[PDB]
Amino acid sequence: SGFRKMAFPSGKVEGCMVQVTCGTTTLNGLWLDDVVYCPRHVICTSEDMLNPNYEDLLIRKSNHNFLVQAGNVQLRVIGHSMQNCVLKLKVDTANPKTPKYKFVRIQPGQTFSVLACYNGSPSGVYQCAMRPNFTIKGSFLNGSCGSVGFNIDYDCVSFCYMHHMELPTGVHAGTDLEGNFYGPFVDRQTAQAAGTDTTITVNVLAWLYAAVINGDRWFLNRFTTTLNDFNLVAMKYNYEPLTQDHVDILGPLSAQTGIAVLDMCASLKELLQNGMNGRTILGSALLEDEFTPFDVVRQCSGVT
Amino acid sequence: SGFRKMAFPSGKVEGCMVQVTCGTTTLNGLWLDDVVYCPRHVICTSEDMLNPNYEDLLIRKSNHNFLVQAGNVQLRVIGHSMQNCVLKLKVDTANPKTPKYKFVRIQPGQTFSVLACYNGSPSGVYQCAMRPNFTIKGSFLNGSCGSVGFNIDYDCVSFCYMHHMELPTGVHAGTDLEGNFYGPFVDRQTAQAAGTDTTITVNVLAWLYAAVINGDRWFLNRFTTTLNDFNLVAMKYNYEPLTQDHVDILGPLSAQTGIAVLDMCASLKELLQNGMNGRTILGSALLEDEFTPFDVVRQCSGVT
Ligand SMILES: Cc1ccncc1NC(=O)CNc1ccnc2ccccc12
Ligand SMILES: Cc1ccncc1NC(=O)CNc1ccnc2ccccc12
Repeated sequence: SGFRKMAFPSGKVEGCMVQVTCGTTTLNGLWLDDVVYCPRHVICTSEDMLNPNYEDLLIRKSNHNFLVQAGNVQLRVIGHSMQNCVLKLKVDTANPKTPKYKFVRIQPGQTFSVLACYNGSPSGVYQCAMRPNFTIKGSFLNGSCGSVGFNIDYDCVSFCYMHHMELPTGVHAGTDLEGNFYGPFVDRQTAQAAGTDTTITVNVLAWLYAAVINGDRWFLNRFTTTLNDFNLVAMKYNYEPLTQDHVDILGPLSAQTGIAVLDMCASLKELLQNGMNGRTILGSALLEDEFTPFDVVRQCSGVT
Repeated sequence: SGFRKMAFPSGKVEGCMVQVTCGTTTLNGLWLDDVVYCPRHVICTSEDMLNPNYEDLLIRKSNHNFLVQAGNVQLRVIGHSMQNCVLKLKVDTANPKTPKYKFVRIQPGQTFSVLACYNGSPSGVYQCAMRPNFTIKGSFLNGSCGSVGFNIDYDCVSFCYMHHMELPTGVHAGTDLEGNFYGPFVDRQTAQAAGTDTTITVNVLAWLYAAVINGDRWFLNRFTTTLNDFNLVAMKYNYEPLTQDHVDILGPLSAQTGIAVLDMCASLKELLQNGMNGRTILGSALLEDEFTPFDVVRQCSGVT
C-alpha cells in the first residue's frame, strides 16, 4: 500500500500561529490559551546575536513593544516573561482555536512534524527526527524562528520543538516549549559544535519492517546475529547501539511480519557491510532513519 | 538553510473531510459548499468491484442510503448524481469551513499534497508528484479512498486529485474532482497496466538547483551539453525529454545561481552515466524528481 514520510495534519497548529514583532525583528509565535510563546531572540537585532545579554535586553522592553498579530487582528499584550530561551506573552484573549495540548520534551531519535511559518503564516509541513546529536535537519529561512514541531494523538497536540537557530553547518537547533534547548546549543550567533551525528538504528529497523510489509524484501537474508555482534558493526558505521528496549519496541513489527528482530539486524548488518548494490528500499537508495517503530505501526494501520 | 519534501499546510482541507457510507462501504468525502464529492465506488461491495455497472448500482440507491457524517454531525442528503467516477451528494448545509477553492486537472510531473484520511478523519499529509504514467506513489490503505490531493496559493485551495484505486503493482490511481481518472485507469478491480514510469527531468534539474543553493555542489562539473545531446542520455535512462519550455521554467533558478540550464544538464548527464559514487545530494542517494521548479523557488523564498 505504499510508505511515505508523512507529517501529522497541521490544522490544529495552524490556528495557533501568530506573528510577533519586537523592534525591527519579526518571527513566529505559538498562541495557546492567553499566552503567546516565541523565541526570546525576538528582542535581538542582528548585532545583538553575537553576544546578547537577554536579561538586560528584555529590561528595555515593555508589553507595548511586543506586537502580536493573529491573521489581521492585533492581540493586546498584558504580561511578558522569559522562561529559559522562550518569551511568554500574556495576551488579554484566549485563542478560540486552542486545541487540547501538552508540552513534551522528546527524546533523540523520536520524530515530529514541523509547521514552517513566516510572519505568522504557515508555508509548509514536513516530518523530522530529533537527531541523536539534538539537531534537526529542517528547512528554515530568515523569519522561520518560532515555527514549531509537534505530534498528535487523536485530538491532543504535543508540542515538542520551537525553532531558534541555524548553525553554521546548515543544521537546525531549537528548544522544547519550556525554552530549554535540545542539546548544548545556545541562542547566540557563535560557532557551535554539533557533535557526531549517528544513525538511529531502531528507526532503520522499523523502516526495514515497513519495507517487508509493503513488498520490498530483496534485502532479507539467510543470516542471524546477536545484539553484541550487531553492535560491533553498528559502532563501525556510526549507528546507535541497539538495546533490548529497542528490540522490545520492535516487538509488534516482529510479530506482524514473523521476522525476528535479530534476523532483521542481520539484514541491516549485510546492508551496512555491502551497501545497496544500486538497489532501493521504499524508494530510497540509503537506509532511512526518520521513522520510529510507532510511526511504522501508525502508518501501516491508518491511525487517524 | 535545508531542503525538505514539504507538503502544504492541510488545515483548509481537514475542515472539508467527511465520512461517506453507503451500504457496508465507508470512505472519505470532500465537503465544499453544499456538495460532498466522493468516489462512486462507495456504492460497490468487494464483489461488485470485479465488474461494476455503476449506473445500475446507483439506481438501487436513494438520498437516504448515503450517510454523510462530518465529525459527530450528520448531513442531510437532498440530491445525488454521478459525474464520471465521482458521486456528488447535495447536502442541505453549506460547509462553514469551505475555503476559497478551485478544481484543477494537473499535468503529469506536477506536484501536490495528499491528506490521507480514514472514516473522514485526517491521519497524515505528504507531498506527491503525478508520475508521467499518471499514477502516484502514495500511502493508502483500505478506507483511504476519497482522500484528496491539492495545492494552495495564499488562501485558494486547488483540488487536483481524489484517491480511488490501488493497482496490483502497489501504485495508486485516482481522479481529478470532476471524476476523470488520471491516465487509462478504470474504477474496476481488474489488471491495469501502469505504463513505463519515466523520471521527471525538469524536476530533477530544479532539485539540483535547490542542492546548489543549499550548499551541495560536489556534482557541478566543467562540462556543458546541448538539448539534443542531453536527450540522447535522458532517453537511455528513461528520463522525460527536456524541452525549451522546461529550460524556460528553470530560468529563475538559473538566474539565481548563475549556472546555465545546459551546464546543469551536463552535471545531470554525468550523474546518470557515473552514478553518485556513494555520495548524497540533499540527503538523498538517488536523483529526486518530486520537486517542481515552482516548488524549489517557493521553498527557497519562504512563500506562505
Ligand atoms: C536566518 C535563519 C535561518 C534559519 N533558521 C534560523 C535563522 N536564524 C538564526 O539562527 C537566528 N537569527 C536571528 C536571531 C535573532 N534576531 C535576528 C535578527 C536579524 C537576523 C537574524 C536574527
Ligand atoms: C484497499 C485499497 C488500498 C489503497 N488504495 C485503494 C484501495 N482500494 C481500492 O483500490 C478499491 N477498493 C474498493 C472499492 C470499492 N468498494 C470496495 C469494497 C470493499 C473493499 C474494497 C473496495
